[PDB]
Amino acid sequence: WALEDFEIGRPLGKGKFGNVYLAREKQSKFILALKVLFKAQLEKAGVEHQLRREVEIQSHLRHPNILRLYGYFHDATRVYLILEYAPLGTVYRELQKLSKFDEQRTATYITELANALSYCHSKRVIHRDIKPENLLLGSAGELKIADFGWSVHAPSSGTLDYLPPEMIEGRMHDEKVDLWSLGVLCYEFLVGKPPFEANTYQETYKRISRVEFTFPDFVTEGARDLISRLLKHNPSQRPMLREVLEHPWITANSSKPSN
Ligand SMILES: Nc1ncnc2c1ncn2[C@@H]1O[C@H](COP(=O)(O)OP(=O)(O)CP(=O)(O)O)[C@@H](O)[C@H]1O
Ligand SMILES: [Mg+2]
Repeated sequence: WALEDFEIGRPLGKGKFGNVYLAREKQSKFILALKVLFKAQLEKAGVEHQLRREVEIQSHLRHPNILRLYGYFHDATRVYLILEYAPLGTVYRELQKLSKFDEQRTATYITELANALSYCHSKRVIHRDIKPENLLLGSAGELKIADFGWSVHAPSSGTLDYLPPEMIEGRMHDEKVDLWSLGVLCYEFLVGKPPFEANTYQETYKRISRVEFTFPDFVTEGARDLISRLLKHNPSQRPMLREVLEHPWITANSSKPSN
C-alpha cells in the first residue's frame, strides 16, 4: 500500500500533525478520506505511540455511528490513515451555521452518540476527546464519532472545554468521562456554547472543577434535568448510557431509536 494508489483531492481539514484529503482509490474508484500524519511531528511529541494504540482500537470497531478505519500504511516520513469519508462535514460547522440546535436535533445526536458509546463501553473503550469538530456527518446526516487519537482502555491516567474534573485534576479516569462529555455537548447543542467556556484556560479550569455553569432561560426543564445528571463532579453519580437512552426528554424528542 503506497500513496500512488490514490488520487488526492481537496483537503477536508488541516491539523498540527497532518492533513485530511478527499481521495479515491484508483483500482476500484472507492472514494474515502486520507489522513496524512508526519512522523517528524508525531515524534517531536510523545504521540506516535498513542497513534498506534488509536489505530488498533478503531480498526476493531464497527458501528454505524463510528467512523470506519479501512486500513493504514506509511512511507519514509508520513503515516497514512484510510478513513471513511463523511460528506456533510462536522457538527461544529453545522453548529456555527445554525448557531444552536433545537431539541429534536439535539436529542437525535445524543441518542446516536449514546448508542456508539454503549458499543464502545461494551468493549472496554473510552474516547475522552468528544468535541464537535470530531463528530462527522454521513450522507444521511447520521453522526459518526471520529478522531480516536485519545481513546484508551481501562481506567488509565488544548481547551479543557470537554474534559471532566478527574482528567484536568490529573486523576485516574474511567468510562464515565464519556458521560461528562455527553452532557457538555448536549448543553452546547442547545445553547451554542460549552457550559464552562471562558476567555482563559485558568478560568475554564476553575469552572470545570467547581461544575460552575448556568442555563439560559430557553433551556427546557427536561434538558436541564438530563444535563445536570451528566455534569456531576463525582463520576459514580453520572448515569449509565442506558439511563440516558431512556431519559424522558430523549425519548420524547429523539427521532432515532436507542440501543
Ligand atoms: N472522514 C472525514 N471525512 C470528512 N472530513 C473529515 C474526515 N476526517 C477528518 N475530517 C475533517 O478534518 C478535520 C481534522 O481531522 P481529525 O479530527 O480526524 O484529525 P485531528 O483532530 O487529530 C487534527 P491534528 O493532527 O492537528 O491533531 C476534522 O475536523 C474534519 O473537518
Ligand atoms: Mg479532531
